[PDB]
Amino acid sequence: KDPNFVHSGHGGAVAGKKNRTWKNLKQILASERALPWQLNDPNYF
DNA sequence: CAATATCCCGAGTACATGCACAGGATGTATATATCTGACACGTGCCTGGAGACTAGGGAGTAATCCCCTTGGCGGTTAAAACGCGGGGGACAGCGCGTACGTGCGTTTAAGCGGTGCTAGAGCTGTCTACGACCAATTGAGCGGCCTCGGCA
Repeated sequence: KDPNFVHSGHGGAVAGKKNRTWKNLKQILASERALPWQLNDPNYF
């Protein structure tokens, strides 16, 4: 009936005290600024 | 002496208190723990002692009238007591906050290595501030010149 029930653990706060569902957008972006971008590349920031 | 008042004693009066009860949360109890700091050891400083001397101050006195102190002052209200007004006092209910419980997830503490901020260094090296002295100013009091009011 329903599409699925054995849903995967994508990243929620089961394993520790950290923020509940997932990182906020600012924290995501702080991890995107680490990548090997080059001077012509489109981006979100 | 009369009068308003405080004091005192017994009847009658709700509930307050001290108690008994169920039960729950925490104080105990044991074992373990490192580490606070106790204790022991010297380090080196100032707290103290101890002298010589001036000059600042302190103590003393003398003279005295300022200020306090007192009496007697004249003037007006806080108190006394009453009349007199409204206002502090005793019940019915709403629902809003406070509490309290749930699951909310933010941040701190800790232990990590790196490093630059600060706080003890100088004779730093001077020179603001510290006396030292001079000079200006105002004010006050004392002489001295000059119109006029009461007296011969």
